[PDB]
Amino acid sequence: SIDVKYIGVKSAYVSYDVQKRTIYLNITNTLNITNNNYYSVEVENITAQVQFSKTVIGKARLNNISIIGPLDMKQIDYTVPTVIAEEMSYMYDFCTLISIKVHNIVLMMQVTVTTTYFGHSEQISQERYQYVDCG
Amino acid sequence: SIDVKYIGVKSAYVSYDVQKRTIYLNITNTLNITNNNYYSVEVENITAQVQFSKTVIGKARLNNISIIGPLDMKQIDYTVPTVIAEEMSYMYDFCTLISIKVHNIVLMMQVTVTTTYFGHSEQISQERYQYVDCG
Amino acid sequence: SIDVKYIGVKSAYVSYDVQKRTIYLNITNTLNITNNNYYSVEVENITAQVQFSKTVIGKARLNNISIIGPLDMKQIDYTVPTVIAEEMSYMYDFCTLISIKVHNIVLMMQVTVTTTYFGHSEQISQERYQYVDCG
Repeated sequence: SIDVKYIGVKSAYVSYDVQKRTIYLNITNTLNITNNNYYSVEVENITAQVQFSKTVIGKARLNNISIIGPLDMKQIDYTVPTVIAEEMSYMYDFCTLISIKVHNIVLMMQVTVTTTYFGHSEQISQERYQYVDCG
Repeated sequence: SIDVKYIGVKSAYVSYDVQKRTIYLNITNTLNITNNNYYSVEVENITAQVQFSKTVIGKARLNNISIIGPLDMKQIDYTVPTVIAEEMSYMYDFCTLISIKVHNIVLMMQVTVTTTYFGHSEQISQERYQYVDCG
Repeated sequence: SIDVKYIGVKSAYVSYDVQKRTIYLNITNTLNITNNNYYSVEVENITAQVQFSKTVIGKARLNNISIIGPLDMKQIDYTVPTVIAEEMSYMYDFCTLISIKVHNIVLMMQVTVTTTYFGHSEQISQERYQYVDCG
């Protein structure tokens, strides 16, 4: 990939920015830019390409065959009991969180039992992330 | 891919931004841009391509075959009981969350038992994320 | 892909923005742009392409064959009982949330048992996300 950028606040090619309570006077700004970009990217020039798959079963005997793909989840248990018991008392809860299997971004590509692949595959993530903020 | 950007506030090619309580006076700004972009991208030039799949079964005997694709989820349990008991008492709850299997983004591509693929595949996420804010 | 941007507040090619309580006086701004973009993108030049799939079954004997595609979910259980008991007491709940299996964006593409694919596939997500905000 090319030119993948995370900029936290400000982006410019050229900047003349003036901020706070400043005096900016008699300034002469002159700019002459030549900025040309040429991209020949992810380009393919092929005579022949073959993705051949063949399965042959002769006079064979097959019994109890199990093929299982990735991410198989079996008998998973989450037990998260919350119990509050109070008498003659005071409870103050602020920003209290119980979080079970919380997901932000899930990117899945080519998750398979069998795969034949030719070419390009790409995953990009750019993120500003805050889970909890309080005061 | 090309030119994939996260910018937190401000984006320019040229910027002259004048912000707060400033004096900006007698300024001469002159600008002369040539900025040309040329893209030959994700381009393909091919004489032949073949995606061939063949299954032959002859005088075979087949019993108890299971083929199971990815992300099989079986007999999963979430148990999250919440109990409050009070007498002569005070509860103050502010911003209290119970969160089970919460998703933001799920992107799934070519999730299969079998795949034959030629060419380009792409996933992009760009994000400002905040789960909790309180005050 | 090309030029995929997330900008938090403002985007411009050339910007002369003046913000707050500022004096901007006698300013001379001159601009001369040439900015041409040329795109040859996802272009294909092919003489022959073949997607062949063949299944041949002769005098075979087949019994108990199961093919199961991805994301199979079986006997999943969610138990989230909430119980509040109060006498001579006070409950103040503000911004209290119980969230089970909540989804924002779910994108699924080419999710199948078997697939033969030629070309381009793409998923893009751009987002400002707040789950909870309160005060």
